[PDB]
Amino acid sequence: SSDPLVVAASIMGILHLILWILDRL
Amino acid sequence: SSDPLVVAASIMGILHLILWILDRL
Amino acid sequence: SSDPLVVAASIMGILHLILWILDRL
Amino acid sequence: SSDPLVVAASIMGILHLILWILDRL
Ligand SMILES: CCCCCCCCO[C@H]1O[C@@H](CO)[C@H](O)[C@H](O)[C@@H]1O
Ligand SMILES: CCCCCCCCO[C@H]1O[C@@H](CO)[C@H](O)[C@H](O)[C@@H]1O
Ligand SMILES: CCCCCCCCO[C@H]1O[C@@H](CO)[C@H](O)[C@H](O)[C@@H]1O
Ligand SMILES: [Cl-]
Repeated sequence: SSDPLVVAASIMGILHLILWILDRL
Repeated sequence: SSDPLVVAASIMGILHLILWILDRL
Repeated sequence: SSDPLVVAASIMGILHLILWILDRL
Repeated sequence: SSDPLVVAASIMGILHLILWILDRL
């Protein structure tokens, strides 16, 4: 499976997209 | 192999690049 | 080992972040 | 475990987030 550090960076990417979308709305 | 979440973040990233390329063309 | 989609996105992220850093200098 | 390029991209993503925060400070 993926390294915790990689998991953490992917979560950061996903949250950033969600925050950006919420801001645009 | 890779965690679902990490695969999903990668697909978002690839889509992000496609969209940017399309915008610039 | 990593999913091939994850390696490909990582390589794109690296190039992107490299360009970002050069500009920030 | 995760490929070296995947680990590297994740670290560079974390570096970017931190440079972005410090930039605003
Ligand atoms: C603690 C983990 C939360 C990470 C989510 C916040 C990431 C915000 O950081 C981002 O702000 C962007 C604005 O769209 C800028 O374009 C920057 O490139 C930066 O990466
Ligand atoms: C998960 C990592 C995938 C990385 C995909 C890169 C997303 C491309 O998108 C970015 O392209 C840059 C130039 O290439 C532009 O300066 C913009 O910041 C754009 O958002
Ligand atoms: C800019 C900072 C980037 C640092 C990148 C370090 C990533 C390497 O890290 C990798 O090294 C491998 C050696 O082949 C080990 O086998 C480990 O699996 C590890 O993932
Ligand atoms: Cl991985």
